[PDB]
Amino acid sequence: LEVDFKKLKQIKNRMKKTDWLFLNACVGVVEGDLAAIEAYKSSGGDIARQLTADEVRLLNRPSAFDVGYTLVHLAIRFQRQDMLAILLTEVSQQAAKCIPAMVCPELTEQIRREIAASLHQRKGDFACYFLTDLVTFTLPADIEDLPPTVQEKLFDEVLDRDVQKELEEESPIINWSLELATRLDSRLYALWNRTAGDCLLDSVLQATWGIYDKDSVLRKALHDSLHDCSHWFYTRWKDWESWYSQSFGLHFSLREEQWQEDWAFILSLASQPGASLEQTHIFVLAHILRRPIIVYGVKYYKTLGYTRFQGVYLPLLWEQSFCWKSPIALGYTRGHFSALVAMENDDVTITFLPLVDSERKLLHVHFLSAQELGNEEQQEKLLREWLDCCVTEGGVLVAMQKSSRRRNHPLVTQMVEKWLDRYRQIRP
Ligand SMILES: [Cl-]
Repeated sequence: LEVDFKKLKQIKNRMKKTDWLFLNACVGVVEGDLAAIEAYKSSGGDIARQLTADEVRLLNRPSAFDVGYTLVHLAIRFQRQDMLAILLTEVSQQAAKCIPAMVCPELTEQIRREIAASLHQRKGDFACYFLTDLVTFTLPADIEDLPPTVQEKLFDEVLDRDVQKELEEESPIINWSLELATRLDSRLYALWNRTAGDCLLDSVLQATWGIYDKDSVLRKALHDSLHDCSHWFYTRWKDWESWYSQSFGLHFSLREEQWQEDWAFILSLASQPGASLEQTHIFVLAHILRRPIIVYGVKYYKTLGYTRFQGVYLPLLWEQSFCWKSPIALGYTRGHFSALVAMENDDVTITFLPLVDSERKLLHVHFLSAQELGNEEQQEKLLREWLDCCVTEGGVLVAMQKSSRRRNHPLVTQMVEKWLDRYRQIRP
């Protein structure tokens, strides 16, 4: 009760939002208020921040606070294990990883808002969600101007090096062509994302607006799309399932009554948070982005198991004229999706993405209705309707992903510039 009010007043004066968020969090951990600590966490504020004596004065809880205490110390002193785990994961990542969406949480929240505003549900008979902007992420060419040691640090902090090594060194999943990766400057980079599930959604957003799926906006759209378009996707799925077993030469069958339950479940997948999503979900996402999604993944991983994720996901249920030709690329390893992005040409950047594997075999086109199956001649013809394709000098069939500096989204540009500032200001 005995507070020097003059002193207090002077202190409060010099305080900004992030100070209040810090001090609120300090009380938060005393009190067991997880929102108070999440709120500080998502501000991007240093979880290592230590209480100053002024802050201790302002707080006025002798039993609880002292100069030098951090949130982590408060969390041990009181019994908040929950919080400790969040705190320590945050600290670990902050030191190993620094991606564009973490550099300025207010701006990434503006980006989220812009994506939400851009997202609508089609009226009429096919009530699928859809975006209204075409946005594609490329690493900035300015990276090449960094000092070598700074480049490696930047790559350590934005790439998933483990995923890169399995897609590129351990087997020829990506960058297997000298021509594409080097002569034509189309080397692909696997962006890191946290594995706490939802890698699919985080990956699509990273390939696209450069952020993760904050506050689950993309996910809810995906969920509501599947639910409100159930019968549309159900039919494509049923054939996709039969497609497979068709390939082992095995003649099977299910009772309509039973396709039903198997459908109801994958329907729950999008609602149950952090569960695993499968190819039907990639298919729906291609509709929501109004563009193709190419997935590169192992040819057969476990070999205890064959894989069926690799291939091309076309937004087949829209009119072609409704859809952009430019695709995004995702990499698939062991139950995990990664955004695969190229570096900008060092005007227009053209990234050449192969529509064949390293053995030059056409990638699979998923969810094709039997009325669409056909020769390799015919498949390729389909791919040419939906993508902007050409054949390299070396003979590789590729889809082109074209982007322009001019057409880049301004908030994305600002975020990428601020992320680069962190490396540009490093001496040496
Ligand atoms: Cl149904």
